[PDB]
Amino acid sequence: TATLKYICAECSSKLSLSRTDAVRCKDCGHRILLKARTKRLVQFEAR
Amino acid sequence: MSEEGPQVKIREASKDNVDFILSNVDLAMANSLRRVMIAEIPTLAIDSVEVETNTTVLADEFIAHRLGLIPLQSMDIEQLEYSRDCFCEDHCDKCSVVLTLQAFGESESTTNVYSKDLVIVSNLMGRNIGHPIIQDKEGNGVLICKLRKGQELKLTCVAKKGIAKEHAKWGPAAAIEFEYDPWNKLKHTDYWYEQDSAKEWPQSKNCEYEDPPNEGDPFDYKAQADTFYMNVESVGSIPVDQVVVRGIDTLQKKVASILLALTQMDQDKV
Amino acid sequence: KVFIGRLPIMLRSKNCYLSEATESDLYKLKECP
Amino acid sequence: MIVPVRCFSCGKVVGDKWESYLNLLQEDELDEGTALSRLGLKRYCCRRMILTHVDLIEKFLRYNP
Amino acid sequence: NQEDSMIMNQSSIDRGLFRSLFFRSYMDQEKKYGMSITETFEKPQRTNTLRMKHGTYDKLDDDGLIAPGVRVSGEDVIIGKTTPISSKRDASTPLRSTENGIVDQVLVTTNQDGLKFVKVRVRTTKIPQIGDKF
Ligand SMILES: [Zn+2]
Ligand SMILES: [Zn+2]
Ligand SMILES: [Zn+2]
Repeated sequence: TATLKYICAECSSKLSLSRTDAVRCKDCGHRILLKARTKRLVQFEAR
Repeated sequence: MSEEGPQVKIREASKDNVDFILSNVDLAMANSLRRVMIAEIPTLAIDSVEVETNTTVLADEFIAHRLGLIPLQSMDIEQLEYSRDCFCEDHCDKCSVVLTLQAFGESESTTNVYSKDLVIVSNLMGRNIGHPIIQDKEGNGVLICKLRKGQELKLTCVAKKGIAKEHAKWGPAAAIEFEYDPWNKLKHTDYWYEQDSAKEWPQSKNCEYEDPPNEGDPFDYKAQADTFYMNVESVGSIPVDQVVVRGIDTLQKKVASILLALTQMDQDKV
Repeated sequence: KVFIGRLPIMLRSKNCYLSEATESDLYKLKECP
Repeated sequence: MIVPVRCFSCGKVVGDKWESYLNLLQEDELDEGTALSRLGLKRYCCRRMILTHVDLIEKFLRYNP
Repeated sequence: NQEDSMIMNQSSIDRGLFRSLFFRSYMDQEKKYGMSITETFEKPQRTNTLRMKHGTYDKLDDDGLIAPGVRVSGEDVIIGKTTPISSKRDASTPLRSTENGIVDQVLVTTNQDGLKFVKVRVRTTKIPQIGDKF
């Protein structure tokens, strides 16, 4: 398993952390990072 | 020699069309049917999508929308109540069909998602329903969407009853044809012409099946409408014929529900 | 031999990396071609 | 921007016919006008649908995560 | 259709005619006060202050953001935030009262001064309605 959290723009790879744990990625200095979908299941109307 | 009034005369046939010459009826009727066929014949299509994972480029609802247009089977249908009427808190095999769908970009070279890939999970109860109508050559039908390397897409679709009045996806119709009095002996039109009405305005394939004008003769003011050249196509879900009988039927039922009301209505009072 | 301020450069111009770059490079850079 | 399942105007399915068209062109080498006629797209409502779509999706798919 | 306004086949709208998308980009960073007095991104509440908002904060994971899958609506918070003063005054970011939809992707970055910079995107599909213009 192993739950993710954030992700790298380029070297896209589950990451995560928290306050003061820096901001960069565990590799690409590229200090961006997305938050990735919710485990929670979204739903939609087929129209 | 047989049958009351309305009488067809199938001109041609096709797994996807029914060029027929429905003659001797009220235009009203001809149309009233046409209409029914278009928007009120029950069908079945996805109507609920449960995005678990999506890395595509088509954001959820984008896909969720197409998924609803994806023609699904419905030969039976009539043995699958409208989720709404059913008693199951929400839905069940008694009212709906569930499908799955998952794709990953293994082929580091555009992996495609096709309607064929849907996977019926709920008990089909044993009855032609829920099968992604396919009229594809290589048997793939309806390219849902594409994806690259690590693109993933996990869904859960839930198709229910429904009719075109609620949304098109439940349209078994596709596009019907209609025409009558191919010469206009009734004058239901007033051809716009620069010079020769007969020149500028093309004649129709249907002129043949009906006696041309004949200048001499005056004007028929008792002229009515009989013989209507229709062409019910289809999208699959229902066989081009059903899209016609069920049309002849669906309508019919309603036309009766009116009596049904005329009855229930009387019984009442003190 | 001193340094002085910064000149916000115009894009797709000489001093811009994109000036050279093509297709791939762009798409990789996310910058739409 | 991916093929458009079915035709706006009339509805007649058109989500499948995509790949077949692009082929009756680069390969079978035909002319749009017929290519379409070949895949069953009779009247323009459906015709314009395919003939006009711009499959951007490709250009999109060429990015990253 | 009278007077420069048309009738539009609904059936065809269903099949998707003229459907469009729409992305908005609410945003915010973490203030500073020289004396290292800095703000914060969290999912606050009581904590003395009471200086909060009115939208469901719940949709806030702990980083003080919303997951890229959530469905936002009223004025639910999209960015919890606080200011240190003298102890937990709000500075969250609600939704476009009128607008509402789905979080499309959040993102957290530094900001030259090192500060936590965060932009959030909300996706929405707008279908042609009667009042629309073309
Ligand atoms: Zn990285
Ligand atoms: Zn049920
Ligand atoms: Zn069409």
